[PDB]
Amino acid sequence: LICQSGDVLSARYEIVDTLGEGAFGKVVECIDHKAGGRHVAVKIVKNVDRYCEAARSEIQVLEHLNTTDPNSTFRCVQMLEWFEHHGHICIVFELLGLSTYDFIKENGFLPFRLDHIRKMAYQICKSVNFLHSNKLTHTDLKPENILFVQSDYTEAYNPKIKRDERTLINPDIKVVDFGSATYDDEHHSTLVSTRHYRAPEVILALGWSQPCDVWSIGCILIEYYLGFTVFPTHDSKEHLAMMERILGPLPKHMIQKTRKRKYFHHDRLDWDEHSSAGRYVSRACKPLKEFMLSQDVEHERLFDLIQKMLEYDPAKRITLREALKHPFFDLLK
Ligand SMILES: CN1CCCN(C)C(=O)COc2cc(ccc2OC2CCOCC2)Nc2ncnc3[nH]cc(c23)C1
Ligand code: NA
Repeated sequence: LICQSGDVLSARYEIVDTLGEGAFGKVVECIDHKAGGRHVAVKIVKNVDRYCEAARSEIQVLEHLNTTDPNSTFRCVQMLEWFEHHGHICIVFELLGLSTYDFIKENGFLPFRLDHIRKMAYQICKSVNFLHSNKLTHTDLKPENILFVQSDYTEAYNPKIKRDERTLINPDIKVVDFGSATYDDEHHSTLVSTRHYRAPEVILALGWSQPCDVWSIGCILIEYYLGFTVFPTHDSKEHLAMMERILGPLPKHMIQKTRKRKYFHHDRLDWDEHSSAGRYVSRACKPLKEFMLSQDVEHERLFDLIQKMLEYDPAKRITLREALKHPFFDLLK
């Protein structure tokens, strides 16, 4: 399929733009003429072994969540319809704006303002708690999978970076991409999450469930506050070293129980802090509170919540039901 602007799918959907393209296929914006001209997003997924399972799985999850919550009141993306189409699976969603990643990137990796982080954090927690209440774990939370509802924006010239800068009119979000979401009673893949957002119990192959999402959210929130990913590595041992730099030592029981022995020596990470890699980690990462940009109470409150989300032991990690009551959110209520 070429999906030029102007092409039509299933009579009702007129393509107006391609929003993005990947190896899986593409995401297009369409006018849905059947529904009165509403614009929608259509994920057009190649119906081949490499991509089909995630498409079919997302469709099942979202059909369930749509039955449970037909008006989409918990900040989860609303799938409107799905269909078979000439060797592709097309999944039609409400149209959303750019991802939170996209926004930060287009703004030169400047971080979000704390007031917007508070609102976005609450909405992410509310959405994922809804999944947790329904025996689901998302497993792939990251900024790319949190989309702004609207991209409309105001623009001031910012003299400190010597250019115009956009501020969103509305920081409301939806959580997207339910292709990895897993029910409690379903097969759990050994490896889940995008590497930078992956919980320690996943890395150590200790078993995972809902708490691994809370770890990912902690990772997201600190990235919103700083503008950069806090664990920038593809190496598991280095990732654990970065964790230890930011958060202190791993709990001994987790190190003792893991079968991933290659990471450890005498039940400590097998890591030379003064090697070239160790020197890099020491400069790339710092103890969590040193990342704070202010000592204002509200910054302290955010960092308290982040620390609770980045608890190593998933049995001790804050739940999203508890997170929604955290004092950081008082200013919203
Ligand atoms: C269907 N959609 C989740 C699909 C899976 N997923 C997370 C991606 O494919 C990520 O990449 C894009 C998502 C996207 C639009 C464009 C994307 O392409 C990027 C753009 C930035 O430059 C890199 C390539 N989604 C959406 N946009 C607008 N409205 C939407 N409604 C629902 C979705 C969506 C979710
Ligand atoms: Na508050």
